[PDB]
This record gives sequence, C-alpha cells and structure tokens, in this order.
Amino acid sequence: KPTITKQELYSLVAADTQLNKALIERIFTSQQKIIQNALKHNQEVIIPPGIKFTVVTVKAKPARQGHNPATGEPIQIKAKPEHKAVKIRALKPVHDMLN
Amino acid sequence: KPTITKQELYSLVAADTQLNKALIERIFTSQQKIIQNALKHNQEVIIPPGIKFTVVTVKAKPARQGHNPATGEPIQIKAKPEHKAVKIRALKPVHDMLN
Amino acid sequence: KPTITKQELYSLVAADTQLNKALIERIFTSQQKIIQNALKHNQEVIIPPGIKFTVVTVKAKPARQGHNPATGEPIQIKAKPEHKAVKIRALKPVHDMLN
Amino acid sequence: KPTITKQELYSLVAADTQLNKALIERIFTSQQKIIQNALKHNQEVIIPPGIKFTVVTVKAKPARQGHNPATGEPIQIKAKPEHKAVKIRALKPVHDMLN
Repeated sequence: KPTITKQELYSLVAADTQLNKALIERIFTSQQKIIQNALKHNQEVIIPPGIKFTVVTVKAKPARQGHNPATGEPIQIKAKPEHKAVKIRALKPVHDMLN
Repeated sequence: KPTITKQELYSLVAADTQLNKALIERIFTSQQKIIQNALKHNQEVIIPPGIKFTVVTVKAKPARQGHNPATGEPIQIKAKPEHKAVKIRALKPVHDMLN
Repeated sequence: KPTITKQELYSLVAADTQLNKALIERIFTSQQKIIQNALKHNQEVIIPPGIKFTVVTVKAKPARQGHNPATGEPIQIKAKPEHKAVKIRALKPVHDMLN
Repeated sequence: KPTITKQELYSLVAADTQLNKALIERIFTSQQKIIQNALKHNQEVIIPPGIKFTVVTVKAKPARQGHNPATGEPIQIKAKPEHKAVKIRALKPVHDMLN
C-alpha cells in the first residue's frame, strides 16, 4: 500500500528482527517520553533514523479587526501570545535516504 | 423618520436660528476648515455637542486570516501600515443623550 | 476500507458539512490542547461523541531480581515509581452507538 | 585445582589438625545444629572466618515480567511471598581475603 502505518511498521520490524511485535512497539514508543520530557526543559533530542527535535519561539500575533467585504459586518481575530513550538529537522541520513 | 442628512441638518438649524441655509452652510464650512487646520498642526479640538478630535500615530499591524464565524468562510484581514489617523471621541454630553 | 483514518475522517466531515478540510482539521485538532492542558491540572474533560478523560494514580511497582531459568543468569527489573496516567471511558452515546 | 567440596574440606582440616576425618565431621555437625537452633530462636551468630547469620522478615513482592536483555526473551519473575529468611553476611575478614 502507498502508506506504511505505524502499526504496519511495527510488524515489519518484528519480522525483520525476529522479535515480538509488543516489544518492538514498546521500544519505538518509549522514545516519546524521552523526547517530550526533554523538550519541556528546552533540551534538544536527536533520534534515529536521524531527526533533530528543537524548541523555537513563535512571536506574538496581535489582535486584529476587519470586516466581511460582502456584508460589512465586523470580524475579529484574538491576539495569539508568543509561545514555544516544536521544530523537527531531517539530518543527513534521512536527507540522503534515496541514494 | 429617515436619517437626518447633513443637508437636512443645515435646513433644521437655519429654521431654528432664523438664518438662511446658505449662511448656515458657510458657517459650518468655516468650522470644518478650522478643525482640519488644527489637526494638521497636531492640535486637539473639542466641538459641541461634545466630540474631541485628536491625531494619533497608529502602529503597523500584519495581515491575519479571519473567518465568517457563522459559516466558516475565510476572510483576509489585510495588513495595516503605520500611519497618522484622525480619531474622534464622544465626550459625556454625547454618551448621555439617551439618559 | 476496514479503517477510517483521522485524515479520512476529516475529508468525510468536510464533505458532509460543506466546509474546508483545513477548517475541520483545525477544529478537531484544537481539542488536544484543551484536553492536555486540563489533564495536567487534574481537570477532567468530556468531548464529543461522548468520551471522558480522567487522571488516575498508578501505584509504584518495586524493583525485582530473578534468573533466566535456562541459563541461570540474573535478570533485573528497575522500580517503577508511582505516577499519574490518563484514563478514557466511553459515555452512554458511544456505548449505544450500535442501536 | 577443582572446587574444594565440603568432604575435601573435612579431609584438609583433619590433616591440618591431626584428627580423624570422622571426628572433624562430628564437630562441624555440632556447629551446624547450634547455628540452626540459634536462628530458630531469633538469635544471631558469627562464625569464623567471619560470617554473620541473621533471620530477617522479607516483605511480599508481586510478579513482574522481565526479559533476557541480550535477546528480548520474556522471562517471568514470580511473585515472592512474605516470609522469614536466613541471611548471611561476609564480615571484613572474609571481604579482605584477597588483599
């Protein structure tokens, strides 16, 4: 099929490695806790197959007022305060996967 | 009754003051030019029945995408350049006309 | 297909409601922030179609030592400290969906 | 040389002390029974070359699933009942035999 789902990936890894799928799932899944905990402390993380997680600051977006052009009625956008966001970047092994 | 236009206001003031409409208009035009000249010289002006004219500097604001809140229609709110604006404010004699 | 993915669900809702898929995605996705923020403060959350999120305490599991029965070599399990966990429960509308 | 068995120890002590092996065994058996009786009366005992015998109460521990860490094989670690146990501890004269 065009898309390998996470569950399909766990079965493929299980077959390739001759390991129980539950163990494979546990392993790839244990990464989430490490990554989320690290990013909450502004600690970056590199995971296989070569992806870097960082935290970036998103600048605040002020509130705006406008109008529906067809009806004339006012519309509003609330201010969006500055906040942290997760960024991921492919490292060289992923960038070069097609070679 | 329909909205009182500027032309109807001239006629109603002429009738109340026993002056010709043409004279009333000349007097309001004089007032208009005197307000405009004050604002252009960064000077504030208060007119009866209680309205304050000021000039303010408006900071730039970026474009943001809004929506018709009833329908989900996307509505662009264009960016707003930094600029000088005429601002009017109702003073208490105007605010209280309905009491 | 046997499984409707999240993305497939967004397209189905978009067609049914005659709304842009990006808007549908934004709506169903905005729930995550509300739920995660609430649960981190031990605030429970009920979301459509009728699912209740709560926080439960998992009791600590002590460290254990054992042995591989075939080789005799020691194996160890680290202690797992008591922690909070997310619980979800179906409410009556979901429980009754097949009726 | 091979591990010194209890039987070889008797022979080596007999030779070192110029006593018959049968007498040496009777003496070690007396010591065994005296240690056992002390422990059964909740009494601690120290023997040369420096080993302390105590009785402890061991709290119950639940079953937990382990793994062969090299292969991923699941290995059950059975629950452990609350019980009384004989515990031996090497005192410094034993710990230091290699210095």
